[PDB]
Amino acid sequence: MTRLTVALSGDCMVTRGGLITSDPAAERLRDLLRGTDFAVTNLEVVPSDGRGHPVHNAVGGGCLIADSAVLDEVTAAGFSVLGCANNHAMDLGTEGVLGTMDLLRARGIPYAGIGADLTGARRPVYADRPGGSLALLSCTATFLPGQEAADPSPELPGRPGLNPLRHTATMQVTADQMDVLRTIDAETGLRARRAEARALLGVDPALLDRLALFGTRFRTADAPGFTTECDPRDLDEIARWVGEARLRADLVVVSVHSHEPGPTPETPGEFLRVFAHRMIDEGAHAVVGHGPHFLRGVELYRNKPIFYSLGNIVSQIELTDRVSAEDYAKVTAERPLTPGRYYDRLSGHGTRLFAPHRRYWQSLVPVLTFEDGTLTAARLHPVDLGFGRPVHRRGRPRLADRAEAEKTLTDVAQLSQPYGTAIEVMDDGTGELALDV
Amino acid sequence: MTRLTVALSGDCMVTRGGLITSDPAAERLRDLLRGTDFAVTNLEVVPSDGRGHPVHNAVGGGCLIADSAVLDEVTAAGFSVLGCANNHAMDLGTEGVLGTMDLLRARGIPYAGIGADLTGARRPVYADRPGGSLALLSCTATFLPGQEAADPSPELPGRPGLNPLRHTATMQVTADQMDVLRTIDAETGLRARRAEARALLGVDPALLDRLALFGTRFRTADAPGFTTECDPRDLDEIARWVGEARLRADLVVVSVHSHEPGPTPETPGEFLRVFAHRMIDEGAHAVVGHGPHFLRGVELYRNKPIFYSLGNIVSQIELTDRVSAEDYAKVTAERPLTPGRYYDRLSGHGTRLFAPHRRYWQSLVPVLTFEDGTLTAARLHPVDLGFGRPVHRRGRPRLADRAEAEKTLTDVAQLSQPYGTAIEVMDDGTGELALDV
Amino acid sequence: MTRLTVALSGDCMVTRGGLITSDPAAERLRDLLRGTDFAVTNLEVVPSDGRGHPVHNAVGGGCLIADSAVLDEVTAAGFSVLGCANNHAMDLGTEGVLGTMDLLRARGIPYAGIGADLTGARRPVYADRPGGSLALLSCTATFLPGQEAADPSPELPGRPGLNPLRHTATMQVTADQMDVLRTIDAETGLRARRAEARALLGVDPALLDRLALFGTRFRTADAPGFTTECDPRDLDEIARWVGEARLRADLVVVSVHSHEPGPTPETPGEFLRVFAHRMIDEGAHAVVGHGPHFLRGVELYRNKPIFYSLGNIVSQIELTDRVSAEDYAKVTAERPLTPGRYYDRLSGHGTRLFAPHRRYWQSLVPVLTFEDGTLTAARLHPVDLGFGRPVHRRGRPRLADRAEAEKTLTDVAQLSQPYGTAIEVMDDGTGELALDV
Ligand SMILES: [Ca+2]
Ligand SMILES: [Ca+2]
Ligand SMILES: [Ca+2]
Repeated sequence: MTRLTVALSGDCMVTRGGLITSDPAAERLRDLLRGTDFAVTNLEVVPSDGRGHPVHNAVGGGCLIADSAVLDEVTAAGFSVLGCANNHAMDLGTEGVLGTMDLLRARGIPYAGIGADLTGARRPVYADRPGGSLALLSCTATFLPGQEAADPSPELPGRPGLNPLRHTATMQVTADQMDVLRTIDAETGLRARRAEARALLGVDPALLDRLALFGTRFRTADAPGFTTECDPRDLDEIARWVGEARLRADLVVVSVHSHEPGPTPETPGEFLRVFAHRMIDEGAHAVVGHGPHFLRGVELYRNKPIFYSLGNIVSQIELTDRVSAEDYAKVTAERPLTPGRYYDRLSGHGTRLFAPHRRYWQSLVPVLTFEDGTLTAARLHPVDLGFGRPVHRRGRPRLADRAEAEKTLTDVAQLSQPYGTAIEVMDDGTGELALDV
Repeated sequence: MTRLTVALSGDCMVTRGGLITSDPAAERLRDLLRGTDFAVTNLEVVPSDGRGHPVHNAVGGGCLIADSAVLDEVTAAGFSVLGCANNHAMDLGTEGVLGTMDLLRARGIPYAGIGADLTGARRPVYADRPGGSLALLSCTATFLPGQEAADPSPELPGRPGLNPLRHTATMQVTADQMDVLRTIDAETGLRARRAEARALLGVDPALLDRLALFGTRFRTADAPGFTTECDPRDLDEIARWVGEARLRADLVVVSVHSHEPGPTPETPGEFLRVFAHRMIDEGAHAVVGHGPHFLRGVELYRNKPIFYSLGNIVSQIELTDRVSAEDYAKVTAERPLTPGRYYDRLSGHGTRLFAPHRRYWQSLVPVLTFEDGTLTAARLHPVDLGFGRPVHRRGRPRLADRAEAEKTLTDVAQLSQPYGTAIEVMDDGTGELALDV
Repeated sequence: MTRLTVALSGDCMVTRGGLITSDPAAERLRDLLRGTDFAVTNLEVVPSDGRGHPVHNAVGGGCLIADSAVLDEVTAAGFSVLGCANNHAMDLGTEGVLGTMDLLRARGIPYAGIGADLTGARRPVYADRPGGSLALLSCTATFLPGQEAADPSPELPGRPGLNPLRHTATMQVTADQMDVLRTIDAETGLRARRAEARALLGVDPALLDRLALFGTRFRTADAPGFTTECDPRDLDEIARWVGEARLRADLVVVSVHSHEPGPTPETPGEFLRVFAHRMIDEGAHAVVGHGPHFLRGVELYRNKPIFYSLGNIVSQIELTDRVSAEDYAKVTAERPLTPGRYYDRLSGHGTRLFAPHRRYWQSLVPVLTFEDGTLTAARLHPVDLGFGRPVHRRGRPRLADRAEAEKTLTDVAQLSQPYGTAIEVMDDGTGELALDV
């Protein structure tokens, strides 16, 4: 029997050194990560190779660029396989993502989710260890249009970028609501501005009894509703690569970045659940989600775990030394601002954004044990990111103390209850999933 | 008195050599262009410096990339000042636009509308001749988000790109229609998916009695309607650069690319009219529009001409040798396709798109005469692009014959009548604007 | 509680290897430096990246250029954060300072005080350690005009250089002395040579009842005097960066290079005292001065220490292997000179300059202990640089023996008495400041 352990974690938004402090609880986290066969995280920052140019990314909270020396903080902490597909990997454009891959390869760090072309971004990376091998696939459902990689044609090269999981939303409305929408379209003169497109394309492209108005899809249904669905091409392409990786490694882990919420902020979008189920149907041993910056529930599906969101494992956005002009413009200034003052005014001196809420400063590191591909243990290690501490101290991870760990483990159990997930709890505040195996 | 002549033209979508054929009407066009002090066109193609990667641009009709030798076709034909801000300048990304500027500078071709940063894209270019100087400013209202250039910050460099003229549209709806829109928002569960944004930002960002639903702005009014307005920052920045250029050149020409229609396809958007009036208020001597691929009206405002659209002066999209994989994917294929077959199937063997309509194959070259900044003549030269000819022959310009020129001059007069523009007509089918000077 | 130790030191003018000798007192110094969380020094030499060209710097004692391998001597000795703003950082011009930053970054050495532009030179550097973080800011009040860095404009790049603290001197003279100065100006014909400047600028620029003659500022006062004041822009910009750094690190240290004397050589200029007080008012935890090559007093201000001058920690000017032609020209030669003979004749075989005076060969290394930003200890370690030894042996640091340390500690106490500073003295000749905490 082959026995392999895998640590999982969420967003690694690292911008400073000294990631692991002298706190014994922080050193114990590093010992935990180093003790596993593979430790996975999501690199939610662009290590600067000097190459590239800042992109306009206000919806993502601004640019997230750091000195490349943060990569040594990541590996020294114990992380050894990096997922890179997310809404910040392209913060320095195509040249930036080329520089990131150069930096990662020169340091010997296995990574997936970005590439010089679409195939390269979709490929798994194979991390080989003496005890066995892990294949990591990384994709993101949250990114700016055009940032996805592209494969070459016979005449033109590809385009560097990220591995995409696109998705569409459809608004279910009643026939009465539907008629008003088409009435607004005609009476406002909006339909009159598509008159040329009717001659060009042959018919009004707004008639799909489906309907495209305002860039949104409307569908007549009995009761109002809201549905989301994966892009069939991305879903079937990513699923195909999972089947490929299953033949070439002991363990297949799919990492998926997704900000989009379900009916509630605690809930993943329905398309993300269909995606996660598809990955395990294709042979993946675990699905690790991230994006929201807080924890979501844990689902066991066909005896494999789905972590819909592990939050942040490092959170140092407000310590960024590199703020672009477009980010500075989101804040009205009388005189030029410095990065720290810009982030302090962006939040209203910490009264808004993520600072005042505890859910944004708790994290979780699951440690999974597999024996011949069968999950035999899933230990849960709550992580404290320092809620309420000064801005320069919070965001660095440590194993939470007993009292904080119990509160976090309670939250995870409550978030996981709709999936039927049960948890055993240890005296130290750690826990593990009840497995049907 | 200083006397200066300026030829204007629309989109130059050149992908092949032999731009000026041996046809005497084509050679006469080159003689006309060469005979002026300045000849302006809009470079609607990316000259390939080998650098860059194709971007996803399906809304613009695909990528538009050509051998850099087409630049010698452009200058040999008589064009001497290039506007470069449009929806295709970024078809090879930021590296492509850096390569384009390298190619243009190495050939000594003055250009505006793109730059290594936003200031560089906004700057006028000064074309100095023995008789005097012309300042060209170039901006585009049609481009993919993020393609605009960016200026540096203290910490981060800028971003190469185009000079933008952004604009917003607002839907005027009745209070009854407004209430249904907010009812759809709440009943579909759409408002429930913004619950986290209410805690983060402080309030529902959909409440501006203005309203943002579906990514569109809705405003309660007495009668349904549709309005557009320039981005105040772009308008005031571009206007500022026009005032700067007026102090440094005899003539200031503003070239603006705009696909967006008004109430009718023949009509420019209201924001474009406000922009054009603003440019002349600031000191511009002419405003030349392009984008739609057909002609629009001509307006005289404060004794200066506004050409809302001069159509295409060269139209060789279907002869492109460089089709990207994402463009190929817009066409369903059984076996791999070649560019010519791809463009033939993209249009349904020429039954759709621009091929079957005459308005897409007529053009116009105005020749303006200024004396000490006063417009003293505005001659109109209709151009034939070869409607109905084989795909490899159509798209090259020549002075239209008498019968075709008269039809085109009639169209221009009809399109210009709502502005009060009158035209004198010559025996050869050319004409000129009736000037109040 | 976070507990952090910081070693401070003065000018590091290192040009040779073997910085730490086999002497046990030298090895004990390295053990002391290595034992702290952060050890700061001022790099008073240009590590040669092969780039640059020697500048004319006779006022600073000539060029100070060394093999880049001296950087390994600096870090192996225990120094871990480098201040680089001083009157020698630009000895190889802008290319030299670019090469220095390349050399420092490739070796992983944190540094501040120089940059590719003014912002980069003003920024703090953040040194992160397991126990906490230190922010270092570095500026110089002594440099050749034009050597300060410059920030970019929209049209032009910045200029690499140093972080400046400019300052002006004003001569207070009586009205009788004032009238003679204006009489000399008119009667010598000096005022007649500004006749064109009166037409150009509008008025005589020598009339500010202030007065600018001979490039000096004169002001009428009741009694003759002499005052100095910081450049308000540099003071307010540096103060702003201190407030920024206070939000992002546990400790903020400001290092300021200043040759200028006060009323006495032992005294700092009044502008330097105002600067140091301003830094602590803004949140700095320590101010470390250097420049004079001898010790100055120590001030406690708002329970934070100000070391107006720690002298030299390494002094190997006369061992430089790289003497420029302009430096050689300061010495009259019959035949070409070698560096050692040039430095021996520059001093008159050691009868002039710094060789014969003991104050130039004593140094001091304070070791500060902070607990949550509160200074809880400030130990003083006298350093011996080998006064009276051969030129090739003197300049390397070691902990002074008991007798020499007591003499140095006495000097420091006497220099610090005007500030109210008291010292406790240990049996070994070390000491510490009496803290009001
Ligand atoms: Ca994210
Ligand atoms: Ca276009
Ligand atoms: Ca000095």
